[PDB]
Amino acid sequence: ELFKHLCISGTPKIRLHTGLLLVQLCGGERWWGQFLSNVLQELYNSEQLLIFPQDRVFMLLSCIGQRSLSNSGVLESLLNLLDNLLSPLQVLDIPMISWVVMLVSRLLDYVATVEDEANQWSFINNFTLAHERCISVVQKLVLFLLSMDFTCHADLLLFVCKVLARIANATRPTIHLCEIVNEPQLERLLLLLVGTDFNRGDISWGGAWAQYSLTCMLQDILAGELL
Amino acid sequence: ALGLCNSSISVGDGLFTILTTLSKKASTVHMMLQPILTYMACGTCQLSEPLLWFILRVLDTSDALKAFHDMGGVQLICNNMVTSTRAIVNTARSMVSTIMKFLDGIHNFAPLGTITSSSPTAQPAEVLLQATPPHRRARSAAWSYIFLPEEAWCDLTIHLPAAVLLKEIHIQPHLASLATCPSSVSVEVSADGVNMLPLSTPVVTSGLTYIKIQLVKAEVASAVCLRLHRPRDASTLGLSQIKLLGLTAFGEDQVSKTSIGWLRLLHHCLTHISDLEGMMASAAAPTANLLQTCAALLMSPYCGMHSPNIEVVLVKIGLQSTRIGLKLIDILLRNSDSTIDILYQLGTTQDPGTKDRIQALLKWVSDSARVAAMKTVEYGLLMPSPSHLHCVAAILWHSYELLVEYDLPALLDQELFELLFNWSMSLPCNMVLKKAVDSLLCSMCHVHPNYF
Amino acid sequence: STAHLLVSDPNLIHVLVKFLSGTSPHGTNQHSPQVGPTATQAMQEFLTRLQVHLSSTCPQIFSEFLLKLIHILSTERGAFQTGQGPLDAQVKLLEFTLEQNFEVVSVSTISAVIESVTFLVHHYITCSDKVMSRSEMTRDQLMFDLLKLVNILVQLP
Amino acid sequence: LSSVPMLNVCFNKLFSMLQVHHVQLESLLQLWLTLSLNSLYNANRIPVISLNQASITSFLTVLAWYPNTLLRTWCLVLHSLTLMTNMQLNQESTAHLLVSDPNLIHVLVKFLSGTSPHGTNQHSPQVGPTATQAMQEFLTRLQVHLSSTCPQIFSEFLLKLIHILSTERGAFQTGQGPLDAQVKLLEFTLEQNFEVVSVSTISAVIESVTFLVHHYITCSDKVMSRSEMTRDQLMFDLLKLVNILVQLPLSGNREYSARVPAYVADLVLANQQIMSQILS
Repeated sequence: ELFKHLCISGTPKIRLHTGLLLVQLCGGERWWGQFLSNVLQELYNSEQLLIFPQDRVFMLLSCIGQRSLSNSGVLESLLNLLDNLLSPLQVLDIPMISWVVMLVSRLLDYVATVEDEANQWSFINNFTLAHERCISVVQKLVLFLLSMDFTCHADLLLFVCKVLARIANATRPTIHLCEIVNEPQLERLLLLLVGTDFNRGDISWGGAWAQYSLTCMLQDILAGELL
Repeated sequence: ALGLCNSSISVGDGLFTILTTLSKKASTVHMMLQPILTYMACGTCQLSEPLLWFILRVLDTSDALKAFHDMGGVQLICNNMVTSTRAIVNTARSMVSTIMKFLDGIHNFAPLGTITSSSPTAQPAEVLLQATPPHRRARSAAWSYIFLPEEAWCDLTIHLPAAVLLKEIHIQPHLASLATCPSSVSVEVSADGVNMLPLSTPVVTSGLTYIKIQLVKAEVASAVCLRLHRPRDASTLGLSQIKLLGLTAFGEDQVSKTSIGWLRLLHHCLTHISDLEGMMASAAAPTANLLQTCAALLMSPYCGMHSPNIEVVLVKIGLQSTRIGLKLIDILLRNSDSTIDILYQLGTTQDPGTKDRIQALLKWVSDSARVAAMKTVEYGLLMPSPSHLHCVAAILWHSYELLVEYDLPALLDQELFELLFNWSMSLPCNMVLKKAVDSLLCSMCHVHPNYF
Repeated sequence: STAHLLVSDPNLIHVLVKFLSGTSPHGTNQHSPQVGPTATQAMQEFLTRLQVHLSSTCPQIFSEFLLKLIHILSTERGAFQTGQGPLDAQVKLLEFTLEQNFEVVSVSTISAVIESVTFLVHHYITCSDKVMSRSEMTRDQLMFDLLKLVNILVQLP
Repeated sequence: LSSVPMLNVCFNKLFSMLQVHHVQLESLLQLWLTLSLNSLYNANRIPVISLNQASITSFLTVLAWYPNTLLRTWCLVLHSLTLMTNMQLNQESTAHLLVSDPNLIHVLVKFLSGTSPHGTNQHSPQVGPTATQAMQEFLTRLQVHLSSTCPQIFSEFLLKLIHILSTERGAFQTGQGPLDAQVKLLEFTLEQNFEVVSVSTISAVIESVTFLVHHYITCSDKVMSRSEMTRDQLMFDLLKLVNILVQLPLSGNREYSARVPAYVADLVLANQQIMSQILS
């Protein structure tokens, strides 16, 4: 209630200050990640009729998630929210999916930076996870990748590829493609990457950025497999 | 060859002229339309702007459209458009690029990266990486390289901090003394930054004051290796500034090769001659997933240049028959200004299928009022667009004003009025949903004064 | 006539193909295979004198010989396809062939030359280079002149 | 629980299904090169995606069928063929399979012929040091993989490539083609041993190269521009190659016979055309 009453209508200074209060106070709570997923689902829904500055409060959400990344519940609850969100790819909410995949992408880049201080995905910025739910959300992300048509766009494709590679490399052990895709799905991905049914002319599938992101995701999952 | 040539003395102009004269000098239009449709079927298919113009020009006459429909042309157009909409994902900048662009027009990337060479030079080449060094006198050179007699190539490897969409290389030699300009330059790109891979054959730049290596295909590259050859009669290399032009991930011909070309083909088929627009639309109707793909492409931002064609062909397909119009009404209300125009032109145009269309509109608004009364396919009933409700009100008003064949007040029911009244008082006055349902109530009371 | 004797044997076809093919095995400096304005003027004068001497008697054999030379230059492993040869001499031969009339020429050699040049121009467009150096007359003009030649050719009833 | 066999199955499906022009060759080669190198390029790296014999033959025939092969595609081809020599098959060697079919001969001839129909700027047909290094690495890996089993077929393939490049209407004669790649192929052929190679292909290549070098000397240019490496070095390297070749003694039925005491100098002495050409 304090988050929904202060960060929505308050000034940016008191918004940032009360977010800092919430992470320095209830950052280590066991329900913090569930609260973050709940406020994400109840603020950025496609049916949400509230007029609020989504971008700045999303930046605040990214800041407080990067603060609470020491807690292990935020990433688990956000990936569970993803798993619930693209469940119809076993309707689809493309904007909310985009919001949450960029949020978890920022959190996973902070995780990668922490692991570095204690590179293939640097063209965007200029902990231990359970195996089964990670496998489920990864294969659902791949099925979202394969079901991308003219309604879906290329930046979302880049970000789902990036977060797919990051979740595949973050889980212990690293998820391999055998439990990710079967033969038709991998054949569709390969023919989408190199076949001339989608790579004809200067408007090859998703553009060169999407081709590079797909290649980098496959290379990252392969390198995680052969470690 | 015409399918892969860009739009605006050129080879595409030549092919367009030979195809124009080949259409003019052809005797029967059937034997000219046959290779066109076999190309469309055998292609998915490659369809460019000059090819689109050539097909529109050969489909200028009424006999051309009749022969095109007779041997199965419209169905191939619809199937190709559906398959292309299913095939290529949208490359347009969505909301993600907008809300990540500020969190961190071709821009330079040389100052951001670093430079190195495989041989120990007398000076480092980082002076080449400046955005604009002072080029007014050019005393000796900005950077110089001394060549050993055994070697002939020297490589300048430029490592960028992140991979960029490289588009064109700029190499400026010593302008005061271009005797030291490289004879030939071979570019190399690396997306991962480690695997050097040659670009093209080395272009000869001897005697060139400025080297511009454009790429027809923009390449995602993080490292660029410029291998410069020894000059023709100089043992030294002199360079001034190297630029690395391109874009980042979030920093005419791009829409013609998509599904928009087949949609333009359908729009020209259904709108060039109105005498043939009905029966040919009867061929365009029963193709699978046409209306869903058309609405999905209409919801895309890339529709913003050709949106009148899309909405007009949707109107013609809707008023072709009753079932198709009812289905597209269902997918537009349950599953923007263009949709408002679609609903308006469906509801107020008079045909034998008008009564079923307004019945579907009233059933939709009654279902939305019911869902709002108790509180996948029901999402359009969870909240309706207020603009759609205002459009339904305008449809009912203009149907009451115009002379219609049906008994319009027979469709209006008192229970529907009670449902919309409870929906109106179920929510406060801040939102426009109240204004929409109240405009609908106003149209209801205008048709029925006894209801007021 | 001596022009009919010169055109009739295929040795003139082979000689013109050797000239426009621009082999030059001697060249350690195969830089630019163009033969220069004087050589292009000599070839144009030879072709113009052939046209003048065969205009009164039989332009059929001269136009058929010209189309055969274009077809053999533009076939597989030819000078037009591979890109070797004097670009100026070839484009001057094309611009001389544009002004000619092919109004009795056989349908077989016309079909052969249109098939060969259309395969070559589709192969030239689809398999183009991936870079371009920005700084006249190039092989772009050669392709445009070939396409103008076939625009003239397909209009022949 | 390794996904390597399913990747092998899918990549073999792509390499079998590109024959109907359904897969781009350059994109497949780049992706297969990147996915198999993640275990920086090296000629000693074993690719993690093992291909199929039918896949390799399909790649070779669609490569020899494909004209206007770009240098992107050519260096991708050379790196991919180096990796295809580096891999192992499950019992003949993959290098023997690559060398045995004439499609590799046609592919190397298309590479060293330097056609480039795309070029409006046919300035200098050299392919650059990286492409020459890729070709040298491919040839060196072929030599390494066929040194233990049968250098006969590799040296015979090299001599056949030299003969076809140097025959009438060839790349060595006409002067077209990458001069650096051709001179590097010659300098690689100099270090090879031709001590079992057949007398027939040796006689063919010596006749062809002697006709070419006599034709190059007698019909030279009439001017010279004075201002490195040129086709003069190519002719010198061909002459060094045949100096090595004529020194090879032959033993047996004078057919498919060198075996490290008549020599092939007697065979080239009996040929009046070759002797007349070198004397002229």
